Amino acid sequence: SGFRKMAFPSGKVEGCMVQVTCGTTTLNGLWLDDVVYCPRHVICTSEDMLNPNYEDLLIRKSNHNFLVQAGNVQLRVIGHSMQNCVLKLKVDTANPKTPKYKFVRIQPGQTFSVLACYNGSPSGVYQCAMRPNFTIKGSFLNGSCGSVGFNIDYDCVSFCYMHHMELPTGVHAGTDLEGNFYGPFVDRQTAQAAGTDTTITVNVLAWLYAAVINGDRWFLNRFTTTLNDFNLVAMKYNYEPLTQDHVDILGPLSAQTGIAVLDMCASLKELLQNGMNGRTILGSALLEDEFTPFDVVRQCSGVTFQ
Amino acid sequence: SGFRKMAFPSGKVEGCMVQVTCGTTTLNGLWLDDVVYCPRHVICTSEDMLNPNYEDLLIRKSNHNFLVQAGNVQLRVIGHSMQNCVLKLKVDTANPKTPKYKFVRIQPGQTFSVLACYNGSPSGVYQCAMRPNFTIKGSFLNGSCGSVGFNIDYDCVSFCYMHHMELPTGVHAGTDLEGNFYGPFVDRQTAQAAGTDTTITVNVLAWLYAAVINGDRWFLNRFTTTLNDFNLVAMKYNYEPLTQDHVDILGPLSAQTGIAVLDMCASLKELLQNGMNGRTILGSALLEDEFTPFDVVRQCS
Ligand SMILES: Cn1nc(-c2ccc(Cl)cc2)cc1N
Ligand SMILES: [Cl-]
Ligand code: NA
Repeated sequence: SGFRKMAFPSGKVEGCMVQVTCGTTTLNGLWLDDVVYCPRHVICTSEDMLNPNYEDLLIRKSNHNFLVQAGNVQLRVIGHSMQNCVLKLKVDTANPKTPKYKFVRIQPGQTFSVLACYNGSPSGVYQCAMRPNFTIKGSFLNGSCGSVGFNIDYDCVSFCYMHHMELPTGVHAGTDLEGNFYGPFVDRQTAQAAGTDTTITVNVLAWLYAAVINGDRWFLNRFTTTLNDFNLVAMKYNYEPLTQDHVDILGPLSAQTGIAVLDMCASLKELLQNGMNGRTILGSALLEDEFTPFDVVRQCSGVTFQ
Repeated sequence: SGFRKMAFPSGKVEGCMVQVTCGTTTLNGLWLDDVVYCPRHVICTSEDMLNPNYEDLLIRKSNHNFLVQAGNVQLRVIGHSMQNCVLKLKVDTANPKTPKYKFVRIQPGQTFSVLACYNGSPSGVYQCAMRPNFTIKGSFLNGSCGSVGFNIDYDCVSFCYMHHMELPTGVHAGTDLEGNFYGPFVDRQTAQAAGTDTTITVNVLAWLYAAVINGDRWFLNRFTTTLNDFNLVAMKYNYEPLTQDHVDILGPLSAQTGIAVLDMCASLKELLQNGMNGRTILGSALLEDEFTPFDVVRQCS
């Protein structure tokens, strides 16, 4: 029994984290086979960052300007190039700890584990959702750029996030590992803001199923509803639309608990319209939306990784 | 910026997890140097749930009754001994991945990470606190026994918890790595029930200091309190007493924020009285008690 916000075991990614220095700037890199990946903004001074020309800044650098430390060992940079907003540093040695891995770009609503790192050294691991507004509500201090986000699918690490910056509201923005930003953001010091965010409806539902599975059942009711009626309610409360695919994805949870997705939707309708009336669900007084359907099944079935 | 329930990176513990089988029972073991640690109830049969005599069950076992699998590899058991409620299986290979480590018994309110595992393989990592009633609010399925809790301090892993059982209320009980149970619990299936649980007041206060550090001040007020008046109020909300030790421990965070500890206590008293009135604090609509003073300083710097 029990239900916790849970990250993937982070060992396979810890073995890939290195320190990357360029001039006065230190941040983290991801060392896989013989390439170290990191944010291309590592090459900027504070004035460069105001309006960088990255290709120009880069051609003036050469390999020896990139100091890469793996633990206490130096790696030799033998090539450098950019792909979108990530720098790729070719090094003279493949990472003997390279896991089975893929670069995957995730969808808003999907969750992943962040391995927060400082000076190449892993400091903490936590679970994030990619918000509908393409930010993440991370926890990062200066030095954390280049920390990565990932999922594990059997024994394959799917890397999905590299940290690049913090926005003025204190939420975080970054790229996939091919350096495409999530969201309408750019790597430069200019005025940027998170858009208004919404709540991830299918995840809230998954979490209600998790609550039922763990014995927390007070919010269930005799009613059911339709997608169209419920989606009207979601719109009014700044919830994402629920699609048939979401209903399909929640299928197993509906068969297992005896609460149909639209039966649950009627519980959620009532919760949005009336609140919790002093009660909690799985220990929370607000509706949690950072567990996917897959997260809830995984944790309530005990799947493992090697 | 940001504030998250964050766990320690788990890789140093992952390379210590093994599967231990005795009879028809499989659970997890922790392999450090040439010893595998696991709950002694792995030797119980369905008859031995209620009043097992562990010394009598163990003397009947030989080394080869214990199967220990590390990844794909069988380890050879060359010795066994019991210490309190843990079994220590001596094996013929020292773990090459053994980290720097120590065994530390923690006090209620302390936090630690748990590497949940099944069949010797890690499932997930999350953050827990030792509740005042010596249980933990974990996430454990059948087959999770022998999963461990830990902190990591400058590459040294301090193992503080081994998972033994789930109580009827859904909360969890276990031992330190010397095999002594936290709280009044025993490894028998006889009805036992956790003390009424209470909120970890010193941690809530730390977390309110984290909220101020991250830019949030709406819940402060112009008042202060004596320590005794605070405790008189807070125990009516099932809050643990705040001690002068706790007041001292909050000294650094008070200094950093400029809010005296007893002034923060006054803000907490009002919050218990008023609720949050539809506001949130660090993204929560409840007061959070699973961050220690030390956690807050490490996460906020
Ligand atoms: C001088 N400077 N530069 C930044 C910045 C902005 C966006 C990105 Cl992606 C990376 C860094 C913040 C400050 N203070
Ligand atoms: Cl302690
Ligand atoms: Na219903």
